[PDB]
Amino acid sequence: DHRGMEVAEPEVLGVEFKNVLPVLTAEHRAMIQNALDGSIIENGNVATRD
Amino acid sequence: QRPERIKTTPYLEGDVLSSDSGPLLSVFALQEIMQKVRQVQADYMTATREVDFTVPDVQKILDDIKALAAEQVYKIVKVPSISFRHIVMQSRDRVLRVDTYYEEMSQVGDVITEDEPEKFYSTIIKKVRFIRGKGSFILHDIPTRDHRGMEVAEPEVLGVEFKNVLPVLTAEHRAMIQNALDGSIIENGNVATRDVDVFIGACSEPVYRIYNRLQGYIEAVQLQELRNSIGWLERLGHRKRITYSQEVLTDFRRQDTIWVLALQLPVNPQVVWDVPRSSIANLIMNIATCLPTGEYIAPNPRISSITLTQRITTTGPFAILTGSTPTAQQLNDVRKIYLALMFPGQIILDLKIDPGERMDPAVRMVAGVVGHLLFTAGGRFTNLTQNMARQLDIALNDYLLYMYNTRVQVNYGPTGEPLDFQIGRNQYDCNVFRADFATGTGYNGWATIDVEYREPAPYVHAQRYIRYCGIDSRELINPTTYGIGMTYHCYNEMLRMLVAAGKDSEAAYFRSMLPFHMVRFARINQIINEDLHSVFSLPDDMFNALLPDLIAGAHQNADPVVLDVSWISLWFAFNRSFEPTHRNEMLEVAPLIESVYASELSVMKVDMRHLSLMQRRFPDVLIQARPSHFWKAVLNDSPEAVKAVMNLSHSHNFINIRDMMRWVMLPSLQPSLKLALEEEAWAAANDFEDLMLTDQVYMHRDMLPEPRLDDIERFRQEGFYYTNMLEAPPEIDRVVQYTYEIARLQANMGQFRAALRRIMDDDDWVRFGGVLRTVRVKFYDARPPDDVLQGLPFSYDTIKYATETTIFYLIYNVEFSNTPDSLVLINPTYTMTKVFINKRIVERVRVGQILAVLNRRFVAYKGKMRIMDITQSLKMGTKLAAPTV
Repeated sequence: DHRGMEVAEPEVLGVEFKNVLPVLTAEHRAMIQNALDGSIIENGNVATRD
Repeated sequence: QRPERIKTTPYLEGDVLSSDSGPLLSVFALQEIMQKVRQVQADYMTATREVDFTVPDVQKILDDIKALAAEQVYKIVKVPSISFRHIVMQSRDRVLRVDTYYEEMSQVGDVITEDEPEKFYSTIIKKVRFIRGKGSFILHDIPTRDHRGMEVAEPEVLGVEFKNVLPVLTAEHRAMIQNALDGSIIENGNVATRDVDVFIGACSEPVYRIYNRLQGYIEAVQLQELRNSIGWLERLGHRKRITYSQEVLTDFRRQDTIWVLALQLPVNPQVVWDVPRSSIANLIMNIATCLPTGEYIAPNPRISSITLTQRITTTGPFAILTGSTPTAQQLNDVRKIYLALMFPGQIILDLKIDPGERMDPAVRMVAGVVGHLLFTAGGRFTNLTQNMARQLDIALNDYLLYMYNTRVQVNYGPTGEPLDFQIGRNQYDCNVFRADFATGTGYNGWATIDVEYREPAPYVHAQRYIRYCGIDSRELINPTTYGIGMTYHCYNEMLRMLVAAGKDSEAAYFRSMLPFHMVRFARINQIINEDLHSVFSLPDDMFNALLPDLIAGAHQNADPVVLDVSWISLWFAFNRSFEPTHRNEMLEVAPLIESVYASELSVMKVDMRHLSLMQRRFPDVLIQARPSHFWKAVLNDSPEAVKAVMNLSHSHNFINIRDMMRWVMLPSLQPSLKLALEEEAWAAANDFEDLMLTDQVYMHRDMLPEPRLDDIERFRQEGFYYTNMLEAPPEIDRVVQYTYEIARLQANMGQFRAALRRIMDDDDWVRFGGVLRTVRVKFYDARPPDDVLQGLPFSYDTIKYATETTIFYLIYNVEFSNTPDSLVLINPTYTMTKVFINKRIVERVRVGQILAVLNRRFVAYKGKMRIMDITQSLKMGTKLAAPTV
């Protein structure tokens, strides 16, 4: 959760980039850290389910 | 003892076969639902979270709910809490008074952090219950004394502790404190027969608000609010037909006793029926507290057999089915049927297809005829699923066509549905016995009005009166027709087509059982709408839509529990009656259970309705706040017996975030003493300085005061002290406003420590607001440690923004052997963190205004007054002398 909306974890994305995060600089570390709070989970519907 | 339980003719007298009870079927119904999900989850490849379906002890829960009605939210003391302490300094004309409530409030909850929102939610809920627990007393039998003819109050019951400032006074000051101490007189104390002692005390403000509301509850809730509760219980005993005593209740209050009543008897049933996914938990509670203890009864053995001389005897048609016995499994399925008839729409049935059994084919064919005149698939409710209505027609379709006598003619129709022909000589149309759930054509309720409405019920939400097969329960004491003409419509058409189908010997067996069969349904109608009438029954706006949602196949929040019976259990359920003998053991303590459990839910809902607004008021501390976090924070500080009622059907694992939020928004409450006291704790906790946790924490570089002392006695009388407690916030200029998001972005790039240095070198301020901080108060006499001096509002681990922040009070201690320029150093000591609170916690007050704090008014019952409790006397079976007009 983040500010009252569900956000998917970075493991459920199809990208593995844990080997990239140690080498990033300061202006680039917060860029990916802010970008992971934009993967908002929508509560859709299929055949009156959730 | 009942006129409907008088047998004169020997027709309704058979053998006692079995017996059920209240708490036997309730554990059995819970065992059978959870055995269905553990069967099919272990037969197919499922994928879900591992949850165990254990059956609890339903009897042990009700003995804990009834034990909850014996507690006391209030308490009785003689002396109130102290609420004000003093600290004597090196001076002898000025001291400083410390409010002990704001000292104690700091050490209640955990340290508030910005990472864990579940601990913050539990922090507020422990500080709120601390206010209710500290401000609920009655002040029975306070001590007094006499002075100048007056009766002044004792210095013990005053909320001031000042016994340490006595020896540091002069002779001109001990008289003024003593004369002001003897001014706290008792109002009109010289008259006798008062029954109350009233004076002027002193206490903190949030503790005083709870004291006035608890006294204000005893101000009004008295005999008339007791007379309404027992007056309502007569309208429930009049419907359930209990037996009263000869003894009555007079409304004579003794002059010495004071009654305290914490519960109200008309329970608002919308509180109970709003718990999310509790449509199975309320059924089990309904059986475990209202179902009578009965015993089945077989029909008379002379019904199916007539003996003429000695060997000339008449043979019954179903002789092999009468000479059978139920096994261990096929007797539980009889209890599954009679649990689906007493609760009409709530429990429906199915077929239980298994290949382990091996029966005659004639058992199935006779179980379609019995099922078509025992159950009900009418237009108002149903006892069976839309599948078993189909499988009970192919059973009847194979019965009418399998003719073992000479064949009667049969004209099939154009379609291919079952029960579509015109059997017999007179050509009875057999199409009407196919099921049709909009009119109910094959089963009971065909031409019968089976649910009616009468005079208004005691419980306001369940007004209906169930009438199986058109038999009002008054027909057993004041009948309508003769012995022969006891007939309803669905049974009457089954007999006039079994004659047409050539089976005129099987029509004779069902015609002679018809006065027995209707008397069974007169007993069931006496148990449904007269004994099973509680809060846990289904309200009308849920019951009237149970059928057309099953047809349309929509999502419903009261899905019927689907049990499953065998094939031969249709026949064994035909030959029983369930004649009740004793009523339930806790039928008389039933309204007190349902008024405690529905009242603690009102404490749970209000405690969530205030915590749910905590995110929008401070969105920087509750960043990771999911609305299940404050669900756990109220359920942990809740009575353990109430939580066991909500989770009988294991509903605490299948509940999502748009269901536990909709229950919070639903308006329904039950007023009690705890709810009327918890609400005034929350109304006095919206300031958030009564919780001692703030957000306006400034930061300013400042020097410790190093005063030059020239006269030891003159400097001692000043009472010099330093503190970082700001008496007023700074100006609107000369301050910068950092937030949480700005101070964390600058700390990632390393530009934050170079930004605080420029503002501190400019001799300005900086506010770290936005987040909340737990604050403590400390007192020191020597030099404090450097972690208290140089404590910053932020810290590292890439920053920690909600660091715990203390307030200190440095009291300077000197002596005669000090140099006049002793404690002047070469490099100063810098203190940074300053906190504004807008609450007069510690103020330096002189001796002349010590007793200027008594401004609250207390009353006190005398020693001859008594405090009894009458909430345990809300039992059902008691009559009062002058009833309610």
